[PDB]
Amino acid sequence: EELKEGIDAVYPSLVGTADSKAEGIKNYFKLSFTLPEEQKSRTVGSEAPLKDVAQALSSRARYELFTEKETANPAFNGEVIKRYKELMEHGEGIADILRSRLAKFLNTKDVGKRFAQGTEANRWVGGKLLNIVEQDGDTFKYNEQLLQTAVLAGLQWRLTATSNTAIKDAKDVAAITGIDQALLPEGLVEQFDTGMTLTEAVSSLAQKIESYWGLSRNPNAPLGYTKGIPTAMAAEILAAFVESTDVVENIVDMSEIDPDNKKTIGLYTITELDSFDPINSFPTAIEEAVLVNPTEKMFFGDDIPPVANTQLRNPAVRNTPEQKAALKAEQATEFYVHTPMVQFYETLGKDRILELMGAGTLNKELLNDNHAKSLEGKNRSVEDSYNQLFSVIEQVRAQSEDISTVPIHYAYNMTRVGRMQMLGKYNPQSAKLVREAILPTKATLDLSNQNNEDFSAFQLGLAQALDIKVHTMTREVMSDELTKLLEGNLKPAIDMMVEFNTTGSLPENAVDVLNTALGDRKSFVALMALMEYSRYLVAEDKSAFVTPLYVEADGVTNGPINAMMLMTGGLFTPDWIRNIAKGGLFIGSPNKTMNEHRSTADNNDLYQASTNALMESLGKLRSNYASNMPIQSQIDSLLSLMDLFLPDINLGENGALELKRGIAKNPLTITIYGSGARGIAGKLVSSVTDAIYERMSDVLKARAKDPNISAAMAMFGKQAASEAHAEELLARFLKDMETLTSTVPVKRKGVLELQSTGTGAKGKINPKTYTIKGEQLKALQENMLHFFVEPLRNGITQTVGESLVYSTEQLQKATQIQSVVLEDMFKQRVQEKLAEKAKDPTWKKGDFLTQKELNDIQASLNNLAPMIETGSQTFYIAGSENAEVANQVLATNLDDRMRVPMSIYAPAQAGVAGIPFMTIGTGDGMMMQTLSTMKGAPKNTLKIFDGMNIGLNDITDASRKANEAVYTSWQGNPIKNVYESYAKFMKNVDFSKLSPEALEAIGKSALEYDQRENATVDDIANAASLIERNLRNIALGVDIRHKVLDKVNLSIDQMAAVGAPYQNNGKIDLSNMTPEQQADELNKLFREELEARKQ
DNA sequence: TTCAAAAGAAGCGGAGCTTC
Ligand SMILES: Nc1ncnc2c1ncn2[C@@H]1O[C@H](COP(=O)(O)OP(=O)(O)OP(=O)(O)O)[C@@H](O)[C@H]1O
Ligand SMILES: Nc1nc2c(ncn2[C@@H]2O[C@H](COP(=O)(O)O)[C@@H](O)[C@H]2O)c(=O)[nH]1
Ligand SMILES: [Mn+2]
Repeated sequence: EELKEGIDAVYPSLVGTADSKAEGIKNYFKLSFTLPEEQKSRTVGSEAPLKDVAQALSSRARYELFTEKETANPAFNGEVIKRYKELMEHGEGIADILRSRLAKFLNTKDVGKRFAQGTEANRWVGGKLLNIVEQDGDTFKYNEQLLQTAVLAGLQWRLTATSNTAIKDAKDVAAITGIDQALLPEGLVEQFDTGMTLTEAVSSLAQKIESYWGLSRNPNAPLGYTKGIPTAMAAEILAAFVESTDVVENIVDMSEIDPDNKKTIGLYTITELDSFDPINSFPTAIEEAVLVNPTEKMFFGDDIPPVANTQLRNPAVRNTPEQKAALKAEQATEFYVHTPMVQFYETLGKDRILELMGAGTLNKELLNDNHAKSLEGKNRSVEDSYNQLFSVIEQVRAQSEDISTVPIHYAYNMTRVGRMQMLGKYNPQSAKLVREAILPTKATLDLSNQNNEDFSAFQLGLAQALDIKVHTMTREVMSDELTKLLEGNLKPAIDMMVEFNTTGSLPENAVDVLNTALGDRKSFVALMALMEYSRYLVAEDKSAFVTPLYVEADGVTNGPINAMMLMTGGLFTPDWIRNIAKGGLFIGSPNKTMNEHRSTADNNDLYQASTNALMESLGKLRSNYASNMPIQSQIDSLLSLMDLFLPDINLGENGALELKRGIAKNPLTITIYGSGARGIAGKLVSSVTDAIYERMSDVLKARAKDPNISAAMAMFGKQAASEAHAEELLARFLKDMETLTSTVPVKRKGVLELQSTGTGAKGKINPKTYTIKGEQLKALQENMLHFFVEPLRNGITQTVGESLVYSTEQLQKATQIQSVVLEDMFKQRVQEKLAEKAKDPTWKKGDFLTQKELNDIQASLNNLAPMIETGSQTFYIAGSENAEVANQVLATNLDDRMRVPMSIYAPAQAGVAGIPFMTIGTGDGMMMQTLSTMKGAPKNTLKIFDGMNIGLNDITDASRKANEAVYTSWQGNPIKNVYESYAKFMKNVDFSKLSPEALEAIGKSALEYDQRENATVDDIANAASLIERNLRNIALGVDIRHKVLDKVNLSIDQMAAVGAPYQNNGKIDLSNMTPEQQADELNKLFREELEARKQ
């Protein structure tokens, strides 16, 4: 009773009765929220939040008094105080818009009159705001406190929401648009990454509002109100922001992008503030004034970020103690601004940075339409990073007179896949530009003698930054290769940088000088290398040179190598020994490093190996069609087209074929992760078409630079030698484009057959509008699929081992079958509860369930083991937030628009997520977590998932630690973890309770194509338990293998570059043995251990 | 079916069907 009259004392005048059993209008705000035991917001109880916070922001003394802090962020100075005054006057405008919209809503259809007479309009999807209004004569009005507090949240969101949005990729955009990932138009992905979908905008806004309101949710109130009221408020504020043009609304019609698509999708983009807006230097004053414990803030000095209790976006999953330990260690790391890079960026200027690293200024008529769009996105990324870096520099600059001495901490959270992600869009972990300006790495080096170990480390850092592949050569050979570069092509750039570090000035041709010197070595870290080398050259005391230059220990083909180590489940084979050595697991070779392996044993990494297996598979495919001239010719054209535009494919003088590890990298990785072959083909084609769209701009350009130039010279001039030599390239291009768009291979009964499309490419090429579209894209894709990708996937399987493929399949099926049941049972338990609600007069459709009831249902699924536990990590593969559960609107704005679907945290099908969740999680995820918490964990590093940036003083020990952490993670057994969960699932699952939809879903994973169609519950059941048996056997094999491997002498250098491998001190010596010998010895050990258990 | 976050709009009526 105390909580009822407690919230009622604060909001005495709201309309209705705070009793769900009441007869007249019930107030669902007071029914839904309670006062927190401990204060969360400083506006609770305030009668005019906007006036009170404006007052608070009016001066440093008033701010300090309001927040009850003795000192305030020094970035809150005069200039910024003035901007916040203006922003506060704008909050008055948004408030005034909101009040008018309510008035309009109350008047239309006489909703107001009707509400007054007892019509329960405060329960409509569009009338939930009626729960925070107050009677005012013959009409109603907002409660001023709730409204003004909501607006303050509107203001903060407006200020920083953009810099916290998720990055969207082709996959997301496809889902959003309902358009096939492979067939997405150019820059359509870019268009969507720039904007926020309705859902995306309202949910972040609503979160902020509910947070500033500073109340607590009633565990016994219907979600329709606890989520609904704050969301109805956010929807209104977003609408107000559109009227005021702080937010631009764009309704994107798919019908034009694709005739059959009926979706029209809203995109919301927040208007940009000027880059030189004072508010950028301290964009969180409001958050920090309103919230007792602010989330949005920078962390300077010994202001350490708190440690997150739950997995990122999986509130059902608690961060394990080991994970929380790792998060604490990373958040404890101090970052410092490298002043010379900041000065270099400033001196170059945003515009020359774009010209150097972006796409420069765009001549939208020397550019192919599609090329133009890809370049715009490029500039966007660089421009945003630039602006975000200098907003941070501004705030740091105020904290003291020397910005290089201000320690900066970053918040981290653990993701669904066990990775420690730095919060924020633009930070050192996620933005290369920021990465070179704000570093945790620092070292005092003795570079007075080029024969020092310190100088050798300096060299390694420089070479790696300059795109020398340092893990493929010894330190000594690296040295010589660096020297040749510094004295050769780079010297002009170096000299310019020397001058910059003397006078602070750059020449007007600086971009030209850099661009020419670096060539394809150009990058932000390369700029750091030039900067740091030059600083060294002008250094006064070379004996104590201070630099944040780093060396990154980076995993060699990490994911695939981890999968092979973690999930290969049978006896040892010689191929496995040789292949895994490509990833740094060396057997019987004490102290062997990746540098040595690559320069003396095997110059081919896992990607090159799969590329070599692709060539064999291609050759095999050719023989099977050696007499079929049309197919031979089809293949030749696909290879010819790729050759023309991709660097990783070369076709020799005599038709010889040569492939670089490049093409195999992505396909190898994602294939293991469950990617279809079709998805891969679309990617390859997209990379071809992109190179093509570009060459078209090379035409438009070189053609306006000389209206005399021939088509063949305007397109293949740069790539050819003579004139008629370019005429045959133009002849190939055209031949290839027509044959690959007019004819496609289809696989009928095991054999490939060419079919006509009737949609072949015909017409004179117009370099500006030229665009491979729809049916022509699909055709290129079909050819890419069968003549390239399928051979590649055969090569991939041959490389990583059919045994790994088998493990990942069982893993995939198990986790999938489990997610289907979890999803289905959860929906059914929900439908059952909603059926009970129809018996309830107090309840109304739209109210949905209480958090309590959802907690009950989520808890009833516990005996199906939704979580996978490793002992230091927890994975919840099925976990998601989806609209399919409630299948209804949560709220709309007051114009009956902006209809937000009611989204619920609930399990959903995993598809193939099981593989990468477990592989990334127990692989690199576990290594990094281990690296953070292990005895003598390296300090002052930046961890980027599968690579670690290390200061030049500690490269050797940190590197060995990294490799030890790799070994530690290779003690894992993800299949065993999955098994332990699936086994419990199988003990409790009732397949008969499943919807026929769930049943077919399961049958797809569990049963062969044939046995499906019309199999019984019992057929599924029996099949689902076979998978469990397979899992148990794999898990046993993995466990045996790891124990056996531990008995043997191993040198592990998976985190390569520095050449500091981890030795495991196996007692059994396998040196001076061929892989064949080794595999036999290991297999003996395997059998004997297999017996230790059998008895 | 790669993973790391989801995600149509809007008239009429007061939910949820419907048409674009
Ligand atoms: N597109 C992707 N999809 C899924 N996982 C990815 C993707 N890109 C990277 N990863 C994961 O992150 C890891 C690190 O990727 P990285 O860019 O370092 O390449 P890599 O696979 O380590 O090979 P290398 O480092 O030799 O180029 C990968 O091994 C993989 O597990
Ligand atoms: N799981 C996953 N990781 C990625 C993906 N792209 C990049 N990464 C991770 O981020 C790293 C790239 O870092 P950067 O390219 O910013 O230097 C990769 O080494 C990898 O660990 C991706 O698409 N999926
Ligand atoms: Mn790597």
